[PDB]
Amino acid sequence: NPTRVEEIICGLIKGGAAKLQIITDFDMTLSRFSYKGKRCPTCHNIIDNCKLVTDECRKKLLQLKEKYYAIEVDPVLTVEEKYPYMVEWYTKSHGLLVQQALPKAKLKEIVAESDVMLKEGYENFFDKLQQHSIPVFIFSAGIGDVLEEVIRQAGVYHPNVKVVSNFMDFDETGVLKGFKGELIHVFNKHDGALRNTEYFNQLKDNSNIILLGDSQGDLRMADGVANVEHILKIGYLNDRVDELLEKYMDSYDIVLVQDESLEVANSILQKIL
Ligand code: BEF
Ligand SMILES: [Mg+2]
Repeated sequence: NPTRVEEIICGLIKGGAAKLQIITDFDMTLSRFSYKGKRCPTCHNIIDNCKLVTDECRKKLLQLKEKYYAIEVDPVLTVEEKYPYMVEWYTKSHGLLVQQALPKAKLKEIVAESDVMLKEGYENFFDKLQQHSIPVFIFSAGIGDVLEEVIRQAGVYHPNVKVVSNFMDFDETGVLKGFKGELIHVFNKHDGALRNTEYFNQLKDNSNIILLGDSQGDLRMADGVANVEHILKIGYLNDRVDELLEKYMDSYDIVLVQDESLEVANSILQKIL
């Protein structure tokens, strides 16, 4: 546990900004799980709960949620048995969203009036990384158009930041018809990582990596990195804590239980940069 974590961080310190890159999840990793006693929304929830979606549709999304979430957290099932149900889940949700006919124009309003919140310390996080031109690869199974507007309106969509997620596909009217590329969901981030080899091949020298996640599946996000000399994995354990603590402890290097800040990441960066 602790000696190894320190030997990784020392590796990171020695390499400095010159060798560093960040790979990180968005939902519940950069954004908060809860705030002042209320649950906070995922990207998908921002759209689910906004003015441009009817109640009957919001009912149907909740019916899906409790059908498929129950299957997702099901302990008995191996992750490959769950894999099709997850694929089925994301398709129907987007299917329901596509029928609502979301205007691209409205997205900035929806995010503006949402309950979304980035973790405490995010300004320091993004600004320090921008200052030293550290590449940031945000890799999310949410909605790209939503995510982008959150960090844009927060003032931290700097030029070093790359976003890979499920992006919306609009018609000639600017009305949503579907989603682009191949679906990114909770269990298949290994595939997306290898698909972005073009990006990582340009950062061969950046052999020091910090990976921030909140699910088990986020552990695969560095499978496309060209050269790995040192990698540190910081994991936010926000929910299902008693069930998953042992397991997170055995796979992430630093486990932060119900921690709504980035101050551990920030403190480590202060040392490296
Ligand atoms: F954005 Be991650 F997929 F939660
Ligand atoms: Mg997440």
